[PDB]
Amino acid sequence: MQIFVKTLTGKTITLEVEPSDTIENVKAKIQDKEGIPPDQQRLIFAGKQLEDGRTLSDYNIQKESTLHLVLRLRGG
Amino acid sequence: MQIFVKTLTGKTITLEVEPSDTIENVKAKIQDKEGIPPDQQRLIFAGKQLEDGRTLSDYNIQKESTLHLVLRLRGG
Amino acid sequence: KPHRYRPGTVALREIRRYQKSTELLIRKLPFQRLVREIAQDFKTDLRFQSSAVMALQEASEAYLVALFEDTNLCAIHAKRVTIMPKDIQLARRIRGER
Amino acid sequence: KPHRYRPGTVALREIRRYQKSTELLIRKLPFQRLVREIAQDFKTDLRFQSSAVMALQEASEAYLVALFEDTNLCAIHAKRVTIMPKDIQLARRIRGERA
Amino acid sequence: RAKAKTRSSRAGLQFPVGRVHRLLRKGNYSERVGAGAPVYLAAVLEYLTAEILELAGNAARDNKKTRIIPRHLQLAIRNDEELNKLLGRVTIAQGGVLPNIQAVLLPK
Amino acid sequence: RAKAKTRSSRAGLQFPVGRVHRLLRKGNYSERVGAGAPVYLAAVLEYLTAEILELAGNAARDNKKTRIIPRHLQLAIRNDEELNKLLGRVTIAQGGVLPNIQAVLLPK
Amino acid sequence: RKESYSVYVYKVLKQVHPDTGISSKAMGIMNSFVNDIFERIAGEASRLAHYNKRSTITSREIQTAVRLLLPGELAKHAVSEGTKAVTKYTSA
Amino acid sequence: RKESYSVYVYKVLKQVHPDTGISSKAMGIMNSFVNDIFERIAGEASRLAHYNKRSTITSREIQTAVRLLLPGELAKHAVSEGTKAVTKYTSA
Amino acid sequence: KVLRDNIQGITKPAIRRLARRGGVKRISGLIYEETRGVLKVFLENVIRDAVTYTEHAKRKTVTAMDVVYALKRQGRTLYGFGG
Amino acid sequence: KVLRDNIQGITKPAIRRLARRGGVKRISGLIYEETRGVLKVFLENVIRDAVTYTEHAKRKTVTAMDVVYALKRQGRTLYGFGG
DNA sequence: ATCGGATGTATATATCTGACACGTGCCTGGAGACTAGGGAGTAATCCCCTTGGCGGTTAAAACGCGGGGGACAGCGCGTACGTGCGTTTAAGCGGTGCTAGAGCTGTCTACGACCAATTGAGCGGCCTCGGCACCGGGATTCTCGA
DNA sequence: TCGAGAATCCCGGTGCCGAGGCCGCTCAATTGGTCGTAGACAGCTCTAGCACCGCTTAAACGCACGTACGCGCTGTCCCCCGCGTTTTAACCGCCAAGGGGATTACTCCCTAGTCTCCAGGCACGTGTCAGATATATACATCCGAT
Repeated sequence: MQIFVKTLTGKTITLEVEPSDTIENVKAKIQDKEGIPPDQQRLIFAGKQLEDGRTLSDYNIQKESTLHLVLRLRGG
Repeated sequence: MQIFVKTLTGKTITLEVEPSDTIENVKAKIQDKEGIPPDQQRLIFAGKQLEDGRTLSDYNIQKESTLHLVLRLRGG
Repeated sequence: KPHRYRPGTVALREIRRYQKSTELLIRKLPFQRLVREIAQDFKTDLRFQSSAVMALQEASEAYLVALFEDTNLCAIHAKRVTIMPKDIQLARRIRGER
Repeated sequence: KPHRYRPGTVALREIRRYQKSTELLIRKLPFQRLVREIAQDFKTDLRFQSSAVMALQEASEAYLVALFEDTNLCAIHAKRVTIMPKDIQLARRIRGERA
Repeated sequence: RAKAKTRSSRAGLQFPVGRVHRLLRKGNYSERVGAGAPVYLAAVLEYLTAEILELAGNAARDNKKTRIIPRHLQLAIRNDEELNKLLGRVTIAQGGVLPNIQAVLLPK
Repeated sequence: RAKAKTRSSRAGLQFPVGRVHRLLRKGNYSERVGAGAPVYLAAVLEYLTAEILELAGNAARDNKKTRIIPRHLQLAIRNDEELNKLLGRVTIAQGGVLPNIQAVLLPK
Repeated sequence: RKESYSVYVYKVLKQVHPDTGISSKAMGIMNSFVNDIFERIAGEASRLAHYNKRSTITSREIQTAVRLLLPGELAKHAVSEGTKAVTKYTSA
Repeated sequence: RKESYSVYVYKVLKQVHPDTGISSKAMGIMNSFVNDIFERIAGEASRLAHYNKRSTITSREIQTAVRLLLPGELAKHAVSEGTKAVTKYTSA
Repeated sequence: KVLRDNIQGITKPAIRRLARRGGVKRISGLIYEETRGVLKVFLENVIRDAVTYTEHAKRKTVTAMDVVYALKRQGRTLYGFGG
Repeated sequence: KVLRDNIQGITKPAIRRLARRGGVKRISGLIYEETRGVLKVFLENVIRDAVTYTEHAKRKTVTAMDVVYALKRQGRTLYGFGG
């Protein structure tokens, strides 16, 4: 079960998840392979803002998903 | 009849005048030998401010006089 | 025999009640409608942030409270107990408005 | 056979006369002495340029004239003609000076 | 270079655009000043001074005088209602007050 | 190098001397600013804040409350004579007024 | 070397009233008024420019300051004169 | 990140009344008061600098601005506090 | 989109309960029209300032930081909105 | 040298003339003390501001500009003295 | 004054929900150290200009007195406003939705700052003539006892 | 109603000094280049202001009655005004004198500028108790009746 996380920068990684995994779980996985803090990411799937407490199934994330990621800045 | 005009700069010239000459007449004489405008000079003899309409005798300017001259600036 | 407070007794109670509280006194929707229709004659389209409307209401109520204090002072000066429109005009003159 | 004006006519004549002129109504030397007395409690030695003294006098005259205007308005509002000390206090209290 | 033409001349004004610009720069108002700001401000100042001087001269003419006096200035300013709002907190030296008596004070 | 000690700490103050200095520079008040000016201004602001807060806390305790309310701030400001002079033209949101009834309006 | 607005006030007077005189006190009062209005408008314009996070004072800020400080038809007339002057200046 | 005097006001409140709390509306009002006083004093000091044609604002200008602004007793106490702070800063 | 009267919405009991805060005990019957003429001259002096603040900002929204800065301009300073 | 009791230099005719210019046709006998008191407090305020100005200027002379600034900071701007 | 029903105000108790206070993590703004250089402190100098004193004039202030008008307390009336009630009306609250635009970012072009030279506007000094202040006779105009 | 009488407008004449005009020189406003960056403009996103609906009920409103208060009048007396007479010190002019304001030059030191480092102030989350609300009960006030 692999879904694709497409960032605003045009760099798309290949991420393998589980059907029972959560939105929060994906955030920590990218830190393991890129060192990016989980809280600096804004996941946008199906046009609705994902929430940390929700799983990857509540939004019906089928495989080969184009997951659009927004990156935020701590300070303006 | 020669009297000495001692300026604030410490340079003293030798000026030959007449007993009937005026304070104004001395002012024009220095312009002839130095090119200095008459109105930029403040003549101080015997501690009292000389006036243009007065002569060189009304103040009893004896010969070998230490005439103290003050130079003014057009603008501050 | 029905109960009836003498005139001027309930007025003092209302004075004491409303001089102790801080609640906004004018109805918020009518006030906002009044503000919006007033602004209609300066800019054709306005959006009027809620905090801006709240500030307008607070300022207007404070101004009216002060003006009524001065009107009451004028009324008491005139050896009266009630206020009259000429009391407001005098107060607004000494203050230098009109 | 003494000519006698009714009480009020001379007052109105003085009002019409003194509203036409622009002179100062307070004596210059007493006013300057008052100013120098007032300023003795801030600095021991002050010099008080004559222009400064005149400016102070002009400001005081204008302020007193405006205060008397408001006092007269209060007196007329009280259905009166004479001005009273309580008229001045009400004018200042509304104006924002009587605390 | 060509003969110098004043900014007031090229803007069709009498007030000094250059001097207004210098005053704006040397007033610590902002670190940068737009090019048209001194022109606009000079035009506004000239309009205001012309507006007051017109009424002052009219008052002086009404008073059978050929010079404008602080009294004439005060009369003009306190007779024009739009100027009175501008200068309601301003007292003019040797300006006096307007002749005005409340109606109740008149004889009856 | 040596340990960093803040300007407020070395001046004995609680307000930000550095922030006051930065605001003075970025405020277009003057071209240059002295070293002691931000410290002096921060001290004055701290003293005024303490002066207001003491009265506000006392007024809050008078109403049997452990937190400050705009009503308490209004009461303190309007009850202190000189704070009333500083803030006589300042209106406070949700502050109300002091309880005042003129003695004439009281019943006989 | 003191500098003032006396010459400009005199020119404006000769433009509006072809023959009228100004006493020294009247000229001083005119200069005081000009300085007061200049300071008022410049201060309001600076406050405006700072409120919007801007480092420049432009004709827009001056016009809005004129609108803020000038009551009634005076604001309209001053804005008209200012815009006409600015466009004439930009034309050349 | 926005900037305000909330933390400093809270420290002052803890110093004065250790057992007393305070609300968000009171934070807003206190920030407004601090900003207003800062603006008043800074504007007065800026005016004082220009009147004497000085290009720098120092403790002397701030002190005379405090004297100009604050009323009788508060002006004296604030000048005393500021002088104490200035001497403590310079000495240490 | 068009509002016409909107001034009787400041009802007579709303002018009262504010005159009560001011501290008056008895109110005439013609006070209400005068108090509605006021607060209509007022707040119209505040708009046309708040607008031409929002207009200078090129916004079309009247923020709270316009009602503030229109106050403190009209000679009245409002706290807690707020600068 | 030492000056005292110069507040009486504001004589009764001067106060009457000021009231006449203001437009008062009848004056009570207690007006003069109140007028002297208010004049004294106004003068104290203005002169205190002028003295603190001329003391910040490190001078011993109170120029006209100090009085002008003292009046201007209280809203009573005075034209005709260089301000 | 005195009592007591009736009303409203204030007080003690229980629960209870959300706003306030304390932690944690981080990141930009505050702090440390050295320089260049102009702003301001400081010592002289001159002379404008403010202070003190004096003598004569007289305009203005001070005092006194007669009385007319105005402040002010008194009393009646009738009318306008406060108080209470039943009815109407829309304010207040909740929940949803949408799209207009407030706010933040990336490029880059025009625009204002900055510096060198120059000259023409305006400020300083003089100077002179006419507007203007004062004097006085003049006719007109408002007041007041009839 | 109408003269007596004081105030005021008015119409010449005469002398004075301030506004306006003229001359010069000098300094800052102008012209003309460079150059760094402020914001103009396009793109995009996510808040929130507006618009709608229904439901509950507090607030407004029209009505009716009574009472107290604003007003209008009236009578007292007292006090402020107008006029005359005596006193004084304001005011104008003149003179002596020093002091400190303004200006200039010397210099030194204090602040802006720049880089580098780090820690304290902000965002965030969380938990917990303080004020809010409801409920029952004791107490202070009002006014009608005696």
